Amino acid sequence: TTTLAFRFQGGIIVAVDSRATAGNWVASQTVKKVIEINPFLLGTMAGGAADCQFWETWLGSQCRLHELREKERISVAAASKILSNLVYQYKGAGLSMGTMICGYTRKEGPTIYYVDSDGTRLKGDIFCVGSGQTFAYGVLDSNYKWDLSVEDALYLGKRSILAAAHRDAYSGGSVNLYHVTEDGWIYHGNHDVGELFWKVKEEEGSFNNVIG
Amino acid sequence: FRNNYDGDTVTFSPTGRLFQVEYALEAIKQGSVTVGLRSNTHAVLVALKRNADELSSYQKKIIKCDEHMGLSLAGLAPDARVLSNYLRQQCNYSSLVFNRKLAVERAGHLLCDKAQKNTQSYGGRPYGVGLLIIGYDKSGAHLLEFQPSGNVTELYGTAIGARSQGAKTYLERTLDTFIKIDGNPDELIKAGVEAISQSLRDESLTVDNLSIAIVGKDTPFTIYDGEAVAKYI
Amino acid sequence: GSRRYDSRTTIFSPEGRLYQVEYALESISHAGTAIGIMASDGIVLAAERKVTSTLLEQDTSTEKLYKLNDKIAVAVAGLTADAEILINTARIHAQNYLKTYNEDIPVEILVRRLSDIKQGYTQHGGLRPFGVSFIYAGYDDRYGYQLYTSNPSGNYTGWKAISVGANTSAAQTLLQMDYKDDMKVDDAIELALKTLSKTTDSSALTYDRLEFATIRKGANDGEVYQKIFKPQEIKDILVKTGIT
Amino acid sequence: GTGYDLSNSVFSPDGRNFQVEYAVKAVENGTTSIGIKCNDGVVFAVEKLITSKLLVPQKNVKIQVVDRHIGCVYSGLIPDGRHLVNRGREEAASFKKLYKTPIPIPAFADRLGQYVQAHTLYNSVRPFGVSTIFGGVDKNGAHLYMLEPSGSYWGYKGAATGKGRQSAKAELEKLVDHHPEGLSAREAVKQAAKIIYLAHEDNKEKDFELEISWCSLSETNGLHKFVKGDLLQEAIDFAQKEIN
Amino acid sequence: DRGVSTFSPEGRLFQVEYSLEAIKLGSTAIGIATKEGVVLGVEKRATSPLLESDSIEKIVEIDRHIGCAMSGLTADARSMIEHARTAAVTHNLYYDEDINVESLTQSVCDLALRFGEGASGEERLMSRPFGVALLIAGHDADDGYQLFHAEPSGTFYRYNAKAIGSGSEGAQAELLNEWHSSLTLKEAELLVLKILKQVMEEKLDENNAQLSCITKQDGFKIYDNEKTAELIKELKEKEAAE
Amino acid sequence: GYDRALSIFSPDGHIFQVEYALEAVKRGTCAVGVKGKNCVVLGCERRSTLKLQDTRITPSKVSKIDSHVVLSFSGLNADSRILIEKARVEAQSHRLTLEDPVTVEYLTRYVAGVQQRYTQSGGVRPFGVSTLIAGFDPRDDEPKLYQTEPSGIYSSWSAQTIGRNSKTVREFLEKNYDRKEPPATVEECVKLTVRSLLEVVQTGAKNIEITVVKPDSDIVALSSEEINQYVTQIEQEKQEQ
Amino acid sequence: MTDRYSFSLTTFSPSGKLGQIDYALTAVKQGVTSLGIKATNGVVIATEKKSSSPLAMSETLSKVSLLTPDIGAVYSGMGPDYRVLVDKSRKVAHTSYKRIYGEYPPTKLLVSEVAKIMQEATQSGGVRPFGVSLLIAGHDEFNGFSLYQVDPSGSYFPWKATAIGKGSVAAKTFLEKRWNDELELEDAIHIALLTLKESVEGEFNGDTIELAIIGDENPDLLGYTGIPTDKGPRFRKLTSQEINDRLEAL
Amino acid sequence: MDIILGIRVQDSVILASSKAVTRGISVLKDSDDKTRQLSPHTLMSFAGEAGDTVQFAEYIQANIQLYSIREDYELSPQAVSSFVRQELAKSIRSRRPYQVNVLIGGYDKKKNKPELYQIDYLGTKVELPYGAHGYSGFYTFSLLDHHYRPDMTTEEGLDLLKLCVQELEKRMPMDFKGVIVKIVDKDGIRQVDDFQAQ
Repeated sequence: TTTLAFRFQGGIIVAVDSRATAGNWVASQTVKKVIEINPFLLGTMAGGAADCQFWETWLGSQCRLHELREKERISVAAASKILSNLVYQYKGAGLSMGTMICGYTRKEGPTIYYVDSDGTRLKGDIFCVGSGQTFAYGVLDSNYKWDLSVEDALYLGKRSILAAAHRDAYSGGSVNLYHVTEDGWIYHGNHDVGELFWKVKEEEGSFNNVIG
Repeated sequence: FRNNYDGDTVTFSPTGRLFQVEYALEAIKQGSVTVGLRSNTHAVLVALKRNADELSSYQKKIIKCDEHMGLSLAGLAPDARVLSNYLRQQCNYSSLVFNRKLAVERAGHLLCDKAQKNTQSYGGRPYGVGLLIIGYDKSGAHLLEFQPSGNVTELYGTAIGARSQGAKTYLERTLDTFIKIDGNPDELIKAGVEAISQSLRDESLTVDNLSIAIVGKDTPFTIYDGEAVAKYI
Repeated sequence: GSRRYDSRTTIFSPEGRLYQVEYALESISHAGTAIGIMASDGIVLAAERKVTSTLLEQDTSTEKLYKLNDKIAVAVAGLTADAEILINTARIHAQNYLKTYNEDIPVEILVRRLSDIKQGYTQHGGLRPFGVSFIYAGYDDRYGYQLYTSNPSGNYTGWKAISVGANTSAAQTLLQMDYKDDMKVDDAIELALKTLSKTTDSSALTYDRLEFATIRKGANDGEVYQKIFKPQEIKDILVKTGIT
Repeated sequence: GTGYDLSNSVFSPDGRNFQVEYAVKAVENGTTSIGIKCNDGVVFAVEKLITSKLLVPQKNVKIQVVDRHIGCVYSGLIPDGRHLVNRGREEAASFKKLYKTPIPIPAFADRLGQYVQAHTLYNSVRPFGVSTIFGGVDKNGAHLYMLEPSGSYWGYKGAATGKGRQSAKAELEKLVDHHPEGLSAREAVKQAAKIIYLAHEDNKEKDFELEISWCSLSETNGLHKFVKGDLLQEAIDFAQKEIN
Repeated sequence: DRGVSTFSPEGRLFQVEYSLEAIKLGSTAIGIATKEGVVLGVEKRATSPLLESDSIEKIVEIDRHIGCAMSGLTADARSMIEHARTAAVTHNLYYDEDINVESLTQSVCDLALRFGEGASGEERLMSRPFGVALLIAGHDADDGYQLFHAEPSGTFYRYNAKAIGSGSEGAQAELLNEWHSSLTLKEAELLVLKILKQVMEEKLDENNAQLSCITKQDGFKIYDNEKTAELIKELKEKEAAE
Repeated sequence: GYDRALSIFSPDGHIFQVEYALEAVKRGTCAVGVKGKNCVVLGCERRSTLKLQDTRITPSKVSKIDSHVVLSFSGLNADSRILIEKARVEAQSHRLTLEDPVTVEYLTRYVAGVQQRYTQSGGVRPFGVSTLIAGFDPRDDEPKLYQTEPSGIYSSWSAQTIGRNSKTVREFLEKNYDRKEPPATVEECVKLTVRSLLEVVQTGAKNIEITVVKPDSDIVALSSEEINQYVTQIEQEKQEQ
Repeated sequence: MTDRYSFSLTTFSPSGKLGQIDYALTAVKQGVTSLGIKATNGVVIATEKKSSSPLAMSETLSKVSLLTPDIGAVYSGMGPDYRVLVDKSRKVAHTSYKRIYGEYPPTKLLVSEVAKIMQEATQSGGVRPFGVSLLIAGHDEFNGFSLYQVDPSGSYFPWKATAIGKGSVAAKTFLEKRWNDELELEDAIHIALLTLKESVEGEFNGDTIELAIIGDENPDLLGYTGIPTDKGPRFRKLTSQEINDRLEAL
Repeated sequence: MDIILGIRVQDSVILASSKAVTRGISVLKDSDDKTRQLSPHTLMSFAGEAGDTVQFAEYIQANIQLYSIREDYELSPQAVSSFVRQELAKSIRSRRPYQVNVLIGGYDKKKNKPELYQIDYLGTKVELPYGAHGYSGFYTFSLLDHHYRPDMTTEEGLDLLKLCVQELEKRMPMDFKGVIVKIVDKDGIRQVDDFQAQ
């Protein structure tokens, strides 16, 4: 798995792969690793499939309850702390999850929180999580500027996940892109690596090693 | 007198009575009439649904407990939900653990014991609802009458609720007839509708006012309401 | 069942009053008078021993003045047995505070806790309240010398001078008549004894019917000191103030 | 004063427990039931009033078995009776599990006894509204017992309770005097059917249904069983004949 | 005294009956169901002019397709709402679908009889019944628009139109006449506002009365004062029109 | 073990223990709160059944739940401590889980819930307390004022009073407070408050304590002098006529 | 079942009285007289053994009980309550003191524990107060000899001498006249026997009287030798014979 | 481990804490502030297990703030450190102990003196002129044992730290990404935003 989210001039970019494995067995290439908690909140998933997917769905429930109770949208900081505290109650039990809670609120602006089953909760501008994180960091880190155009940031992200899909045996399938602005997130498609790779190879001229 | 011995269910009156149980029994008499009768192949329930306004709905009187069992109520609706839900659990347990359909006679004993527990301990109140239970098990068709006192009885037919004495006399009169209505559900139901109408007064049974249920040989307990009961009015 | 014999010790009257609390106070009103007077350089506690005899061993007796801490003490008015229950928990509370923070417990903190306990028997549990009123005399570095009072309701307040028990009205009037913000411990000691003397239901105010205590910062040291006077010490001070 | 009959575990000035006595009223108001101890077993019989033609004949069985060798019949609040039998079954199961041997009738009796007596010790419970006749065959023969709402019980030669308890007792005493050598299980069954028919006069208004069960060393192998079919009809005829 | 779960000689539960009485003393509440949605209106009833009338919340959202109005000891409804919301959200979490309005109502009613000082049947810890009634309005794909009346008795009825509270007996009589199976949402709105106006001691304005509705398209919404003030004006005109 | 239902319905549909709880509030010293355009003020009266107390240590009537919210009350003093402690505890917890201090309406809803719960729980009596909670939500400048009572009901007010003679002081406020133009000044806001209390305090400079709350955790209680001054400038308003 | 009496059976009356405790006190007044006298070198506690049938063997019952080897108790009021109070008192001296410090508790503290037990029966749910007053006498290294009285309320006080029960008023007045801070134990014992004589109707001998003392250490009553620091119990019940001998010098 | 340093000079206590947050093979953040203010004149730094660290610091902050509100007073640094030691001492024998080490730097307004407390996850508390948790102590203790004086100024202290930080950046194995320095004195707590080149 490879997931990343970074903050920039045009808001936030969120990109994930879609591969699921059990040992060396590729269980699936069609997993939805991004959860649309709500029109303005996103959750990314890495680690144990059932763990992320179950607990983040639960998080969505807790978030909705908050709004019904307070007649107001839950903050990114508070949404991430609910998952953080839940997961901490289970410390030592073996939950496995590297997660990112990304959103927008008039009060906080573009925000990103990294939350893992270790109890670690961190706010940041850039985070890559999963067995493919380093591969994504390599591409993302060396082309990141706070001044990318929404269109360039979108590509950098997509390309970063592509990089991981290629080098990490445990990452792959397709890329799922999201852009987060104050009017919520905007889906930016599902890009199957089966065609995305060759397209990028030709157009960009990178991946010069692989012969085509 | 009575006022000194009816403050709870843990007190006997000087004559050996339990008033809290008796007051509970009253709630049933104030409830809408419901009839139950059976042949050797089917068991039927017919109930008069009461409504609040003409803007409100008619409260359901029949509850399914399992594919082969169900009942009709008279009295506190909530208590019926509690008791039927418990009957459902007992039916369920019999299947899951023994791969056995709960016999109607056993359901009756279980119900009796549950009701009883609420008439001998402090703090609890008796149930305020009567239940007629029909079902088809390994011994055929059955009809049970459940009273909040814990007394459960197997009969060929009966009726509870306001003006119930009417239908009861009629059934006690039709006995030799309806009990032989085997292999013809429609006839048994019509005998049931004739029995219930013997307890009418206020009005006449309409389509969104009548409720009928049947269970039998090759008939899973099924409820009929509205248009479904039209062919019987 | 049991409901038949339940007195319901925790309910409001149609006037919004707590019966048992009222009745408990009614009980306190017949208890030996206890007075607390706070001076600039110390505090004084004085109580009248209710019911006494020739045979009562006074040297070993204590029915109104109890040490809670090295800097806090209380005067009791009401059921002595009920007070001991509270007293002992107060002693534990002070040591818990010390163990936790490595600092002596601030006087108000001790008083609030004890008051909270009383309050509880007032809102839940169906048990009767403690028939006790306390006058707290203590010193800490945040508020210096302090004088508090708590009663069965669980409410507490601070005072410059105050009394609990019997003839409090008469006693309060006499105190509110001769108390002066710039009093000296010894002045307070005298005002205390004079008040008791005029409120006493007894013939004369003799030492054998009194318990005395002071919390003074013995200049020749720099630390505060608690002193629960002994029979002779009271007999002396009694002759001096002019009550022989 | 008065009011000694409003709460269960209360003693009246004359040492009585009225709530228990009131329970007895519910029992006397019930159907008549009996027990006859023969030379190698016991016979149980009861009156089943036919409130209406609507009751399916032979369907609402009153007599209950505990374990495999014990029979139970009672008069009064049926639901209370079932409740007591449920306790008996648990009681018998617990005994067998540990001691292996099915529970001896005498031990079973005291098990029911202590339980029923327990319901006269607190005001939070109500005494049992039934008198129960039970027994069976064990290592040392047959045993017949009757248990009252007070928890009282003794061994009997013959026993009756309910509406026609007097007719029955009269009849049972007759049998005792005319059979010092003992009655057989077969005879006890017929005689039981008669006693019930006779005692039915104190309720001759409603029609009834007879029910008999028996536990005999020679007739049922010590196991409790219902008397059905021909042996039953035969007993009914023997009664219907002597009723005229 | 007498057990909180005691039966009267007529077969009713004292506490429950007395509970209903407290409800009669409550602020008026009215609900009207139409094939276009359901309208829920309530009387604010401020006990003083200094009380900021918009802090009076007698109409609340259970879920996006379910809202409800309360009448009686309103503070008692807080735990009922929490329970209703939790049930609605939980059903979604476990079944990946919205909860049916009828079930949500049945769920709320199940708490009803959960009172007593030791009732043998489970663990009913609550010293007394609730002192508030509710009108639960919503929509679901199975039975469309629905209006329910839930009482502290544990029972609930479905109504085409229903009024609860102080002026209910009169308002219900009115509804018995005014209502018909073809009303439009707008028609139901004016009708609610009209009946409220009649029974309210105060001169109905956009500050002592509040309207809301639930439609399949936009879910449950509470009309803001500006929107309601205009509906009020629109009423006065049609009334004075004849 | 004790679980007797103490708060129950009577024939006419009333919960007498809750009602008698209000009677306890009626007997309590007066308390009032008025919200200006950029602040909120709380004033309480001091009894005089006994005077010789040490005002330094005697617990005050206005309590801080957090640094931006305060609570005052009327009724049983012992009972109020319990509500205040719980509220303070909840305030810290909310800061921990939501990573943001409580809003005045939230803190109010919590306190009110505690009171409601004590009206339908076995073995306990309702709180003989009505409160006034005021402050400024985090990063907000709009003043907040709420009131809660034994029943568990709460609501916001432009200005309100509870306690003895609260009937009187409310009248004063209803015909002396204009929502159109709320006391645009901290000073004129504190004046209206001291005026409303004088209607019932009957000359009590040492019997009147005021506390001012401004946006961003700015809370302070005036001293006898600052107050005595207001009293002074007001008795002249009368005489100068 | 299950004790549903979780509420207090002793509450305040409008007058401010706690009825149940007053009534308990009343029961104490009706009880047989018992008294205690402290000397300079000992303490003596005594009472009359009011046999309730000539067929009953009064020796099988003891109104004067040993709590610790240096502490004894006697009472007036309901004997069965006293009996269980003795069992609890002996146990608490262990569970709350000997098991902690490896030494028996000083007189005032054990009295304090007993007193607490009684106070609880005055406020806990479902119980009545104990219908007895106790007289506890003992000795401990840092406090010497002491004598205490414990009432049904849980209150206790130290005495030089006193009496409770039936003829306490008369007995107390008599003790006030004879007591002085110079009495030796034998003197106190003599005074005790004299005081008790007035309160006794019928027979007055070592078989109808029960008396014990807290005096010197009795190494002879230890049951073993070898440990210098263990010198023997200070508590000792006088024998019937020992009593009659003193009655001749009455 | 992370670097947690504390040094008490003449009239203040200075705490320095590494900014790196590394998980396995990746440094996730380089600006992490390993500190919680317990009260206006008391600051606590921490290091240890991934989740316990913050859960413990915040749990304590909540309690000290609660004490502050209730008593309308600020507990002395000595009192706070004692409360902290107690909590950790309970923890060590609990089901799942907090694996957290902390430095507590406060300014005692009553005594008018700065104080520094070192407390490990076992509940071991000691007051010192300077302290450290983790491996840092292996280089910084002898350093300060050499270059430290009681009467030093705050400015001197910051230079003393710069000296410690440099030694750590030279000899320590990991890249801790520099530190964040804070000063606690009579006027409260402030952060020296310019140490990345002071």
